[PDB]
Amino acid sequence: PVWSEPLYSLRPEHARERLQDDSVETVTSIEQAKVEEKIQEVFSSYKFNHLVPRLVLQREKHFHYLKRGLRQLTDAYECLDASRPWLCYWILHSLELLDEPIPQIVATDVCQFLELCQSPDGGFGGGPGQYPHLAPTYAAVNALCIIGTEEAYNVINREKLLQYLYSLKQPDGSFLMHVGGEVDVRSAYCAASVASLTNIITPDLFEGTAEWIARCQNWEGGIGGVPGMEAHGGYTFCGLAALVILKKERSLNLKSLLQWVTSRQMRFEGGFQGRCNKLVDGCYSFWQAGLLPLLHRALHAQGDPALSMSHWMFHQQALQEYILMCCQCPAGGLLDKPGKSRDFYHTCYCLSGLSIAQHFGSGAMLHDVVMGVPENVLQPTHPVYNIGPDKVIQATTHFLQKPVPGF
Amino acid sequence: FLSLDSPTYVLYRDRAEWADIDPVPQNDGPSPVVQIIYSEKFRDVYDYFRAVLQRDERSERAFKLTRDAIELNAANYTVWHFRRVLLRSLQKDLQEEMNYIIAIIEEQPKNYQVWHHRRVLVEWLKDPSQELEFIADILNQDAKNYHAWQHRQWVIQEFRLWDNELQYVDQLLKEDVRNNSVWNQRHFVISNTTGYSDRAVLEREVQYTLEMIKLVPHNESAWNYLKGILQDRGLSRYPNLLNQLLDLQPSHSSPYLIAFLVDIYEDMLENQCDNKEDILNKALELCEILAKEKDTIRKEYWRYIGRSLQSKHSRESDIPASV
Ligand SMILES: CCCC[C@H]1CN(c2cccc(OC(F)(F)F)c2)C(=O)CN1Cc1cncn1Cc1ccc(Br)cc1
Ligand SMILES: CC(C)=CCC/C(C)=C/CC/C(C)=C/COP(=O)(O)OP(=O)(O)O
Ligand SMILES: [Zn+2]
Repeated sequence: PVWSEPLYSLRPEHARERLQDDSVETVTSIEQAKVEEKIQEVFSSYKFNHLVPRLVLQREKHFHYLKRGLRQLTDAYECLDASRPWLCYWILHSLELLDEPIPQIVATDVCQFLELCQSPDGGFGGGPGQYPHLAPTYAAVNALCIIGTEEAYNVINREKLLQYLYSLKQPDGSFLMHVGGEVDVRSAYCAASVASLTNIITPDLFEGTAEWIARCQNWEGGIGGVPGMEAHGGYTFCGLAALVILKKERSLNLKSLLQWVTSRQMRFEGGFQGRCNKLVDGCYSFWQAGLLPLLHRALHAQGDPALSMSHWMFHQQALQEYILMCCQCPAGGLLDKPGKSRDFYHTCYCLSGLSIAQHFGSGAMLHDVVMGVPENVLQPTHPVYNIGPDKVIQATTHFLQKPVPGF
Repeated sequence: FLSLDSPTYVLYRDRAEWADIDPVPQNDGPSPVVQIIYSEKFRDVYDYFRAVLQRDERSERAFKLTRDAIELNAANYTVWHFRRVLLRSLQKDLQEEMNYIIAIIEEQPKNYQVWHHRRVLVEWLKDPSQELEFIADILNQDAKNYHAWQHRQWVIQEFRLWDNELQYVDQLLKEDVRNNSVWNQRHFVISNTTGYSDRAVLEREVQYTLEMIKLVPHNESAWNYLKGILQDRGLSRYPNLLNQLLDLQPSHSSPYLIAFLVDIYEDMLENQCDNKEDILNKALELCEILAKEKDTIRKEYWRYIGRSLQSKHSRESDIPASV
């Protein structure tokens, strides 16, 4: 009807979803209310200005921001000087989602740079001359598969990369992030991602890894960084994505995990929190909502007959609403929440989540949902590697025509 | 010594005691990608760091240089590895190194390497005697700092420091009953000390959590805790719990109580309860109340649950097709 509001965040009922603090004020509730107050200004801004809402993804603005950062960053990024393959992966993957070609001159310069970040003893480091580390190693292998040229694939020293991985493997089944480093579930995801993309998985590489990851699922149904720690979206994506790679998702209690992640969507704001009783953040649009296609595929692999054949099990509309209305910066780039500044990290994962929420697919069943103008539609992303599905196929098909090192 | 923020700080290229060393520029290649336009101070420190690292110079001046490098980027794990090499080679006082790390964590506590380094010191010294109080200070400024709580769990478990943690837990729930890290810490302490299989502890914990729910009925952490400690034995193995929650329905209701009732029903149906079809209808009704009115953000979830329940617990579900 004509009194009907199509935007979920703007309906009158939606006011009822505001925080109920039971007249018990604590820091958690105060901080939650402050965000809901700021978000409500965003939602009401159309009404108060007497405009009709248009939800427009500022493609041209983000492209300019991405295109330039791929070449040069301000000293604001000194804090990421040991994460430069990450900057490569985030920017390349945002451009990919925005369906922006990667010039063959940019592709080869990236290849030359990650080559300089590669360690003579396997793995990649956060920059040239740095020691290797599983996190810049996962990012470099991803960025190299996004380029996906013959040149890009050959940067990877597969023989040494497998040597590096073995040197971090722990007896309880976990991995170190780097030599002398810490152990948490990020290393399991990082190791399995590069190892499966490049085809270097051996029969004993991940012995006991599935079992270690499962010990990280706690009483909440999510996954903590190490056994006993609070469940978090980033660790839970890492933990479940790693098991999907290892074909061991059934090690987890998938029901209590599904129940956990769907409760991390915020009834008012529409995006996701990283953990119970914390604040909404646009980057969990990927880390949390990305967990639902992985869950969908696992339960469908067990013949769960009740699965939807058209939607993920979260509020896809509400999440696109939050990203489009709240996480876009008018100069380009996306961001955490209104009032925070932009950065390539949130740019990558706000758009990765937007893409997840836009595209459902389980076999031949495809169904898209594009809030706002139809040009907002992004390229699909693969929910295990968060690189374009075409790039995963192209990379694995390439590396499967090599032998696993040592045969 | 000269602190990185000192007004009289001088660049390393201007220091006479560094004149023998040639700095090493970053090897970024002929046409760089993602090139950061470093400040003078930053590029200066890391040019000289690259040099000592390339030599493997295990000198006192190098040890002081890694302090400056760490303050400019405390996520540089390479600089941290070298600092630990120098700590052992130069035989540095590790309590003086602990005074350093308590300070660095104070100023940048949201970072992986600072906390890992503290853990290595504690293992080297085999001395946890400062940990619980220091962590308590970090938590007094951010009661939800993930690395702080991870570090606290390691110290407690590795040095068997369980004695006073449930009391610390109780203090922080008093301060913020919505602090989900504290509910998790509460489950950690019990899981490793008495366990929840002791019937008195479990009862005490359920009584405690209900008392909390009664006070802040929309606090989701108390609800998740209550489900977590009971879901392992099976929510239907506690017959009284259902009626007790229904007794909160009028004056303490939330979507969290509605959802718990669906959870009890789901498990009752999975355990072949009496009035099977009656229970299935109560559950299906709550799923639609939650999907349509009470918890609409999760409509795809509650609808999926309603289909799951119908799929395997309807009276027709066990019945052959030909019937
Ligand atoms: C422009 C800087 C972005 C900071 C962001 C990303 N970030 C990071 C740095 C290098 C690699 C990497 O890997 C990746 F991308 F996460 F996979 C992540 C950090 O360290 C801090 N973060 C702060 C943040 C923002 N929103 C939630 N948080 C908490 C958080 C904690 C740990 C992780 Br780990 C990820 C997130
Ligand atoms: C390498 C890889 C795949 C990484 C993904 C993992 C990821 C996003 C992890 C988050 C880990 C963490 C300490 C979060 C808490 O930060 P916070 O407390 O500052 O933020 P919060 O309040 O939102 O939890
Ligand atoms: Zn974020």
